[PDB]
Amino acid sequence: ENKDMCPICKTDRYLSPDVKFLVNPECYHRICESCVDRIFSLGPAQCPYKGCDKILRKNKFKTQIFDDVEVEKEVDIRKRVFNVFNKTIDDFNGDLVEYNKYLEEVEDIIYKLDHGIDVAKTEEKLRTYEELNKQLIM
Amino acid sequence: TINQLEEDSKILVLRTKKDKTPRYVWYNSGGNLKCIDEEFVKMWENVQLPQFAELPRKLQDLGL
Amino acid sequence: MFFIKDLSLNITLHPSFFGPRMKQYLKTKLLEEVEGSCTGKFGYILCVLDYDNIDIQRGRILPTDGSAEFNVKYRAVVFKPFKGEVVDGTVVSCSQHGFEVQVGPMKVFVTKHLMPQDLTFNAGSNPPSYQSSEDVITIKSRIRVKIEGCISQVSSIHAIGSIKEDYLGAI
Ligand SMILES: [Zn+2]
Ligand SMILES: [Zn+2]
Repeated sequence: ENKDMCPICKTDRYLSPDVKFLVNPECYHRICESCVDRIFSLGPAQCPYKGCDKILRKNKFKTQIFDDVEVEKEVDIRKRVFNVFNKTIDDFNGDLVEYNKYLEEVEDIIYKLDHGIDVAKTEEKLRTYEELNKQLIM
Repeated sequence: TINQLEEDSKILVLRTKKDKTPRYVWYNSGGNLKCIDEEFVKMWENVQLPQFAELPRKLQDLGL
Repeated sequence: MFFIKDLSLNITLHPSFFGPRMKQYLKTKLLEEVEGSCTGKFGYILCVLDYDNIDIQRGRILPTDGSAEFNVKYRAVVFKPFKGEVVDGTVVSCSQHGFEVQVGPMKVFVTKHLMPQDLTFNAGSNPPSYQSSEDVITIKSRIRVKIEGCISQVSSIHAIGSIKEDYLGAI
């Protein structure tokens, strides 16, 4: 929103809002251009976005069309889950129920990764994503 | 009573402490609002202005 | 960076050296005064290529002194550092504000404020090293440095590097 776009310059619209407002994927915080240029030039620390402690990393930012914080994170989580599993047991033989059961397991693991669960099945899915990455190398 | 009726309730005239504030009759609407620091006052007075139609033309370069 | 460029210079010769073999005397002053030096416009001078096809051109005499003026075109390799340049090297001298790293012929200091915060100065050790959370930076260790800025003074080129960002520090 216009009332919150930067922890230092939240309402720069009266002072001509000519810069963008980057959002870090490990922070999900509205950080403007001018303040963040001082940030990653002097080391990778955390942002003080309402007293945040998540360490911001240098570069690897993104422009957003504002899908809140959930659907902005769920779109990259579904895109990261669609590349590791790829089209395994889906259209390899014109399968339908076996393709739907394999896509329901990919959707429920993505729903478990989106909700966070309790970092147990997600850590098991992190091993399964490591299993989906090791099976794509052999 | 002027000191207790601050913020545009008794805009007097603090002439001098030796004059014991030779008061006057005035009242604004907000009056006080003294949270402006004096560092903000000096920077408000250190600005020179391009007069006439220059500052409207520079406002279009600035945004207004 | 190590670059090759055809350059030129003017030589002043003493009149006693005015014999038929003075072209060798021209080659005498060329090697000892150009190679192994530095210039602010070209960098640290390295080696001169082509010892045979060297432009001797002609020779003019200045009105005073009786000496002779020339202009000799050639081909040589120089080393010119730049900004934003990622290099390597080895530490030689250290400090309580960082250390200096020898990069070929040029020694570049890195400030402590251009280092990560977990990197800590070890003072009581001999030599006084720099210990972080995983590495101990001493003298003979090899450290991959990105050059930030440079000083382009004539015949005395200096620079400033850092190892704060990612894929940096020791090699
Ligand atoms: Zn700001
Ligand atoms: Zn954050």
